[PDB]
Amino acid sequence: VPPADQEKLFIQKLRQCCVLFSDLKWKEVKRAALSEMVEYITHNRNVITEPIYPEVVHMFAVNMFRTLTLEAAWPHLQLVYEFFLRFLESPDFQPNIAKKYIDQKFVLQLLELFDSEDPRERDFLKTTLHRIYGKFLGLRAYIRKQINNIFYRFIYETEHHNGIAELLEILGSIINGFALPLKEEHKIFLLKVLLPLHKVKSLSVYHPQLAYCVVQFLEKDSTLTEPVVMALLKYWPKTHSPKEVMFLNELEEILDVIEPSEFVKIMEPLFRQLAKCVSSPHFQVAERALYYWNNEYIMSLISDNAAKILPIMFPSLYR
Amino acid sequence: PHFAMPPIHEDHLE
Repeated sequence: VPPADQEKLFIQKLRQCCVLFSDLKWKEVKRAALSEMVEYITHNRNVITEPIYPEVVHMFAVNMFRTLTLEAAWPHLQLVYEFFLRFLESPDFQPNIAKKYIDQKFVLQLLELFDSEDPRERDFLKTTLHRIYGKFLGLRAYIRKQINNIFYRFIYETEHHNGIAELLEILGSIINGFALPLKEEHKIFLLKVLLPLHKVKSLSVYHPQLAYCVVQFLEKDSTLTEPVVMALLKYWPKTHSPKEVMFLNELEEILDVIEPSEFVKIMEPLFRQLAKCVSSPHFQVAERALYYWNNEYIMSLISDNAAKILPIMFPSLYR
Repeated sequence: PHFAMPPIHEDHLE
């Protein structure tokens, strides 16, 4: 008995995975069907046809778009994340056909899953949205607007979102790909959203990703250097806290990118703060600040402006 | 850069 062609089996397998769950029997059937379909689209060409696009997006929405540490049926959900990634990354993938089903409502529901407590799920969501942003040109502006709103609600309202760091990782690759002169909206996003993110109590959870976005902005356009540095000194822990190691880490990564033209404009308030870190009661804060002297580029920057920096770093040596 | 993801070039229209 001929068991129908390959495209029909693909559609039926996708619809089997829409029946949400002999409990161990049917869960194993869907797990085998997902792994079977993963291998199908990975090692075959011309298998993602037009009727496949709605079946795949529907199966993903039925399994993933739900009401929300680790997941219960995660080995089942991981296969759906993996199949959908191979779906987006396949050479047969045509965004002109998929945009009828991967739209603003799909993206909006995908972003709400970033609040998941499962780090493995947030990592699959991070990569999924990264592929969607890169391949759907008509959704790029909408995706950044929603990320901007998520960050805004995280700063000035109920300040908790379990995926702030994952969203910053996506933005980092977006900022790294910005074009010739920056759009004015990008500079507004840096000075009014990315910089206020340094005040939140849980900064250490996402500080390495936030610091990468800040140095990528200054690496694109060096004009933002003064308002960026002055904001860091504003949000700097005025109390003697071990959190200053993060700021000292971010400040040196800026100095490895800073231009001599902009460095003169903020050097005095910078090293005045840096001098107080050397005098900190916390050994780790002073240890990190003293490590600046090993940076040959900072040394050259201080040498070309030795008349005003050295009196600050050594107040007893001068006069 | 450790956690850096592949960059996405701003070569589209908005």
